[PDB]
Amino acid sequence: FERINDILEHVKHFVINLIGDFEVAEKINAFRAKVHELIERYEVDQQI
Amino acid sequence: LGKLPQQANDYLNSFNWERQVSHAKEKLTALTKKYRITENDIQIALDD
Repeated sequence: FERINDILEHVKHFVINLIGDFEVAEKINAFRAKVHELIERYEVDQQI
Repeated sequence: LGKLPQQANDYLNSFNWERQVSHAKEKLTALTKKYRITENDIQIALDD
């Protein structure tokens, strides 16, 4: 199964890289940024 | 009797919009840091 082991190692590398390429952390950071611009745009401070 | 209107005015003054927006800026700082996901930690866990 040594060939199987090497193939599994390569497949694990590919899966980890693919998941890393589509991690939600970047999406969440972008969403927090968007929230920042929305809050600054709609001017809660002036309202208070 | 006189202390009452003075007490109400002092209560209004102490907790004015200044403190409210100070706490709002604290919340926005939390958004800037605490609500962000460190993609670096994500990739470190993936590599581990």
